[PDB]
Amino acid sequence: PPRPLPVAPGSSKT
Amino acid sequence: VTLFVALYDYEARTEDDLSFHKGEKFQILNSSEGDWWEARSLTTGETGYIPSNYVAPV
Repeated sequence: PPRPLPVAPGSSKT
Repeated sequence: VTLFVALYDYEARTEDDLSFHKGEKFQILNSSEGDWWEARSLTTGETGYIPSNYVAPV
C-alpha cells in the first residue's frame, strides 16, 4: 500500500 | 548491532509515526514488514515507525 515515504530532500525527486 | 541515523528531518503527520531531525539515532527492531520500519529513539525512549529511506547504518 502507498506509504507516507516522504520525498528525500537534496536530490529531491525529478 | 544495527543502529541507523536519520539523513533528513521528518514530522510524523500522525501520532503513530515519529518526529526527529537529521542526526537523530534510531534502533530498528523490524524492517521486513513494509517499506516503513519500526525504530526506537535512543534519546527520547519513544518507539514508532519511520521512513526506511530516511535512515542508514551508522
